[PDB]
Amino acid sequence: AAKKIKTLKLINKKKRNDLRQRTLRYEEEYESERKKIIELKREARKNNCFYREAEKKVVFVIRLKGVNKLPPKVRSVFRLLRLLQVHNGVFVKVNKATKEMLKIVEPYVTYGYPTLSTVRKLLYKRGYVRVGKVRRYARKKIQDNADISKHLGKYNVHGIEDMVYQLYTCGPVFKKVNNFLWAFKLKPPRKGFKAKRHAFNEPRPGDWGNREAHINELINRMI
Amino acid sequence: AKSKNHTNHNQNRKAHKNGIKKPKKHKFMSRKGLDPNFFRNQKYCLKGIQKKKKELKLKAKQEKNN
Amino acid sequence: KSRGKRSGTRYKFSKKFRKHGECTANKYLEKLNYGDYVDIVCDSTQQKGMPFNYYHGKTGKIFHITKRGVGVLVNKRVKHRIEQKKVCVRIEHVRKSRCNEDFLLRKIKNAELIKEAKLKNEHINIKRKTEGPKPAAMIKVPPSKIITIEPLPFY
Amino acid sequence: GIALKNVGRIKKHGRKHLVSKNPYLRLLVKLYNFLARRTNANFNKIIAKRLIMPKRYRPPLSLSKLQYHMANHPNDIAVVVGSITDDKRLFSLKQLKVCALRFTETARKRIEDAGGECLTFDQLALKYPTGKKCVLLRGPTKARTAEKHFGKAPGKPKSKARPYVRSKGRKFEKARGRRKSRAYKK
Amino acid sequence: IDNSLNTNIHQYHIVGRAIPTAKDKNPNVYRMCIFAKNDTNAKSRFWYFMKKINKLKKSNGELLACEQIKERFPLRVKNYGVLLRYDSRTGTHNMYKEFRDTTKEGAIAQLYSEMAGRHRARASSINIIRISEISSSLVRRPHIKQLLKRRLRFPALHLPTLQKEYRKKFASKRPSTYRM
Amino acid sequence: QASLLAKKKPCKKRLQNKNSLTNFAVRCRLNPAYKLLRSLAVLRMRKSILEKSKNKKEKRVQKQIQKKELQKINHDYYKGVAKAVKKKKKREEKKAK
Amino acid sequence: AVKKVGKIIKKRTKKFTRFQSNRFMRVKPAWRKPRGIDCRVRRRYKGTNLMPSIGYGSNKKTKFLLPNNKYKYVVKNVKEMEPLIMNHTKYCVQIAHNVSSKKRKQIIERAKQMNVSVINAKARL
RNA sequence: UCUCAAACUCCCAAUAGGUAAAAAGGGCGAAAUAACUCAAUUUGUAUUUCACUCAUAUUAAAUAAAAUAACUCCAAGUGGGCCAUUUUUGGUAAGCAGAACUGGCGAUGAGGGAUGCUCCUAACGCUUGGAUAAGGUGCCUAAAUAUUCGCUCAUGAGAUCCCA
RNA sequence: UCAAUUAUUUUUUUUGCUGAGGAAUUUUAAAAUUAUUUGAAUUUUUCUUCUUAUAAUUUAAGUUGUUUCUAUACAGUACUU
Repeated sequence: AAKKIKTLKLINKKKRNDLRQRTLRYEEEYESERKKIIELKREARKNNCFYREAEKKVVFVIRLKGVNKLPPKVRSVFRLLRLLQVHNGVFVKVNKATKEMLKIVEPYVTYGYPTLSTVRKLLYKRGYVRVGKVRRYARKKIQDNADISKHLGKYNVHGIEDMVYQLYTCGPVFKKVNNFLWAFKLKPPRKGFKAKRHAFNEPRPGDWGNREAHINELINRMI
Repeated sequence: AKSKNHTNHNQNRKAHKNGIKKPKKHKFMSRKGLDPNFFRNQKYCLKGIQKKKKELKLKAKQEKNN
Repeated sequence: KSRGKRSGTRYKFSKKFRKHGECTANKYLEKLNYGDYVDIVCDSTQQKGMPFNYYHGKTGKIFHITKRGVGVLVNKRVKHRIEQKKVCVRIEHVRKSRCNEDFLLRKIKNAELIKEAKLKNEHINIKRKTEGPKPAAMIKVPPSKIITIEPLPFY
Repeated sequence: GIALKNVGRIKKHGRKHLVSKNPYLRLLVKLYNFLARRTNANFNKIIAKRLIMPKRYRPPLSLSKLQYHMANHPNDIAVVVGSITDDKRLFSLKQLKVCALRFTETARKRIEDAGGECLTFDQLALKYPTGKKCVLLRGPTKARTAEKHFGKAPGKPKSKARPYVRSKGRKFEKARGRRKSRAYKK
Repeated sequence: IDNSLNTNIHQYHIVGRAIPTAKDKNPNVYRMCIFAKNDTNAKSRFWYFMKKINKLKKSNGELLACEQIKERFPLRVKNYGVLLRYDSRTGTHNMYKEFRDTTKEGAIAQLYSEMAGRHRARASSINIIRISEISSSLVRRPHIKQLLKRRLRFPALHLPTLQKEYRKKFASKRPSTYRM
Repeated sequence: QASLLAKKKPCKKRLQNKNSLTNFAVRCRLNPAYKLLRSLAVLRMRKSILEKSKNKKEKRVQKQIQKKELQKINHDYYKGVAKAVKKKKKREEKKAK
Repeated sequence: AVKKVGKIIKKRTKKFTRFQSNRFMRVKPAWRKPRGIDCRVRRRYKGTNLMPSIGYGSNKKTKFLLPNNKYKYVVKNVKEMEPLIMNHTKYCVQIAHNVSSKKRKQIIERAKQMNVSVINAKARL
């Protein structure tokens, strides 16, 4: 037994050290990407040419609409998407297939691109995670690492910071990490919406569909 | 007395409730009506192979026994 | 009122413009093995072995072959349940399917690619790409070639 | 609100604890549940689950059938979650080691005479903790006569369900609707 | 800055092109300026124009560049002339109006307000075709000509208005419209 | 008894959750690197105005070339719009007569 | 509203009333669930005879506990008080309604010696 | 050359529908077995037995409170229905007659629509605090006699989906 | 003068409501913080970082404390209902 307690402490120390070095490497990566984008845009300005940034790869989708009176396909898509209760949020991996499914539920959902600060804040302050045995999960607020060091130990992406890193720019271990989080139960916005009645692009007050960048401002109000 | 004579309404809604059921997808199935000639030939083949296999197994067992 | 065998088949079973006249001779040669996938496409240059309306445009496994007949396992939606139905047709209407061939081609291509990769011990994502988002890029447009636009006045 | 299948309440099926009020059986389920909960062995859980089962599901087992099952490893102990019944078809028996719930009187006499061993479940647990070198068996289950009236309905094509009749002679349910001669066939 | 007098109409320069294919190696590149309540809205309006004028949709094309324009000298006056296409209840009309303002953005905000007031045009129903700053000698509408006079001055004659602090429910005597 | 697997221990009684952003201990416990990053941020922050105040002039001066180049890009953008207005005007003028 | 006292929260007071017992004499006052094709009460109309339901229930770690802070036990004989010496701090005796005054006195006296609270103490003297 | 067609058709969308996406399998080989096949004891078939070997450390495309699944039994009540959008046939039309898809209502409260079985919001254990929706913010009536630019005088103004 | 808006961050002025639980061996272990102690690092530091050892503590590991009052009462007009 005495060796086992000692050994456990060594494992605990190694994990914290390991996570720290990965964290630092991630932090270095983020700034490098951000700076490079600025430099590239300036380079494009300098010559005659345009740089274009990637399509954003992830999308945070917020549901907008009640349980009642929903078309049957739309209800099915919602179930797959994983937004049930009416203000639920989830990250979705942009592809072709996901985007089409998203298109079907479009008048019922706002969505957009996170930015790093938004992900970090949301994951700490409102992240819940699925703790229990297979398909009987039970909802636990994240709180500390030993929970996620269990499930994502195999995939080597344990550490809550590490979860932020995988999500923010789509890492290889995406499907598990997204699945593993419980759907975000969100609080309403401080200054309210404008109209669940219409699209954001309709020139009226209105909210549904793609909001690209501006989703973060909305998330910040309603966190 | 004049009373509405049809509608498919609500039937679909009932139907999806227990889901649209699938067949049970068995690997083998009865060959009863399927081609006389070919299947009788097969019955002979199975008997032949089985007889050879049985004779070999018996031979191993009796030989092992001594 | 009535609902007899060829009911409501007018345009469906009729041939397209310039496609009248007997089933081509070559078409009898096509190979059918057990468990091959097969479409059921009606004709009407042949009369024997013509299938009922529903099995038009459906596709299934071949489970039984006779002198000129082909048994086809077809799924039919009956209210709350799909059930399997054995449609006996004659060869003129049964057509060798292509949906299977996509998968089969993929298997062959994958096998070669995998064998080479594994030999080099170069780890590989053989599974289908399934088109991702567009990656970032840098694009030269000549500043003299660009055109600028406005919405048109009405007439 | 929210939308979930059965509003988020999971539905398990089958038994939940024994119905039987018999003290000995209550003692046995307590014991095996304890063995199940502590050990990780699948043997303990299955024995516990089968032990709870209702009267129709655990069948009586013939000695002859048991001998056929034990034949290729006759060193070891058969456990049978039912009652074992005797047979007059079976000529002789080669000293088996059997745990069963209940023994027919003649069978116990025969097994003992043959030099075999009759174990109760308490004894099986005590001697063997994880079912080590054991063989779980159970008898013909669907073969019960009642089940022959189940399945795709009697008189719906090909289906082999038994009808129900007052008596099985020629004037009872054997004319119109069961042959070519008198309306439709079976 | 005062939020109450704030507006959110900006100008965005958008550049886009068709996705390249075997048929089109180098496509015709399109740029436009579009007056919008945000950048996404700007994009959407640009896409609608792409569908209406050229042969393109969002799905088979790509954005080359998106950038905000903002006025160079926002505190000196300009006379902006605008030409619109709008739809009425009967049908469709072209029309030309002039606006005195401080930026293009201000001009469009007033114009939307005007079109709603005089013509019942909803934002959906307005299409901007060309807005440009016009010289004082070339002005065509009388109310703008009057402003452009040499020594503009006039008396104030608008009613008082004031903070919640003083807008109380009881007063010593009748206040005066007059002012000095 | 010998056969039985060792005793397992029951799930944990629910405390108040502790804030994952503003409780310093909790945050550090979650993220080990956070202490270093905060301290770095404080260390940068500490630095008084004199260095910044001299430097601002340098920042502006080295931006000048960029400023000219950018002025040209927007200048070109405007010219293109004016040209489009003239081209449409000729077209309309032709159409009218 | 909620009726807190110390460790004892009870959510609801005003004993639930059978609908219509206000305005017909025959209708008994103690509760009944309305059935009815359409009737207000089953249908949960605003401001009318709010139906009881289980979620109102007292907390499970304080379920039956008197403001005495001790569980009530009914006693009709001194022999029956033989257990409750070992729980004198947590159960309180009530002397049963039937019990005659001579016996009742004896029960009160035994309880006092045993150091257990007696709730209907002054009864029948 | 002017204009046309539920029961006309060179051509012809969207939506809806089907099949496809690998391990009880598939590969490429060998060897067996048969009264079948073929000219063919090896010409195939099909089965069977042996070999060799196919992705799997994200799972032979995604995504999934995807096994709360299958399946069996025994039995209930029900088999008068009705309304909205959209599609729609009869009828001058009808809060009329008849259909199609979906959602409701029925069996369903609560908040809003002044008022209302069906409209909008939203579906309900008991509570405390928070922040909103739908909708409002002169008073009745909780929020603005808010800000900002227009238009509007009516000797029967005008004022909120369904909806009067 | 030094904007405005994103970006990444770091605080602060008042303050509303809440306090389940009660750990005979996961109320620990670790985190954090303090006074020491050893070696590195680098933005070079009076909140510099890590990690070496020792003590303590709470930001950990769901509210505790002081003072009144009821009251020096015996049921009162307070308090329950």
